[PDB]
Amino acid sequence: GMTEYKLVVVGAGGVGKSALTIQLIQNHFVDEYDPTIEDSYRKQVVIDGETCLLDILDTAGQEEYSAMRDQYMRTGEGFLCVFAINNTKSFEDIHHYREQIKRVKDSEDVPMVLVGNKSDLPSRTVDTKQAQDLARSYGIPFIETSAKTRQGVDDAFYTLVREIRKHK
Ligand SMILES: C[C@H]1CNCCN1c1nccc(-c2noc3c2CCC[C@@]32CCCc3sc(N)c(C#N)c32)n1
Ligand SMILES: Nc1nc2c(ncn2[C@@H]2O[C@H](COP(=O)(O)OP(=O)(O)O)[C@@H](O)[C@H]2O)c(=O)[nH]1
Ligand SMILES: [Mg+2]
Repeated sequence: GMTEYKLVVVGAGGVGKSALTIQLIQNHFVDEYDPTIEDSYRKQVVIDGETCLLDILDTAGQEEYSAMRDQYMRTGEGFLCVFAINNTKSFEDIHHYREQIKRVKDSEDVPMVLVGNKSDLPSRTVDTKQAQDLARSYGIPFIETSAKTRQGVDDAFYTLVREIRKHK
């Protein structure tokens, strides 16, 4: 049967979670997507010769630490932790998302990728070295993406699938 992988995209508002997801789903850049919409989207893809079904939850909205939201996030098999390379605050929020994932999955070993998005923009405030070093601190891959140009988009999502496969 076709394996389904449940991927969750997290990160500060405005980093490009929706734009990255919609680039994977539609193969089109969106400059506008209601910031409040949290939804899931599926796509069949071939990864390492295997056709698999990705189910991508594009998160949104305010923090909610209910038992119900925790149980829902625990359905995620792997997480993309996204910041924007021109927004320091988004990078400094990554530890919060990482800690919430560790908490809800009750594991220090959750499939995860650190994603530095908006790599097409000239306004960089987060050095690549600092981001690489954070991914090294976590023991996870780091991928530089642009939802606008498609830079890194398959690399980010496919790497996460490969991390889930290895965790199994
Ligand atoms: C960086 C902080 C603190 N400073 C203010 C902004 N902020 C902020 N804003 C908005 C949202 C989130 C946030 N935090 O965790 C989460 C989010 C949204 C995605 C879901 C997730 C991560 C995956 C595991 C769990 S489990 C659970 N119940 C969650 C929730 N909700 C989460 N943090
Ligand atoms: N240039 C550029 N803009 C981007 C990129 N990704 C997202 N954006 C823009 O950043 C803003 C927020 O993107 P959005 O996907 O709504 O972020 P979300 O709140 O994380 O879902 C929008 O205007 C997007 O067009 C990217 O890689 N490059
Ligand atoms: Mg969004």
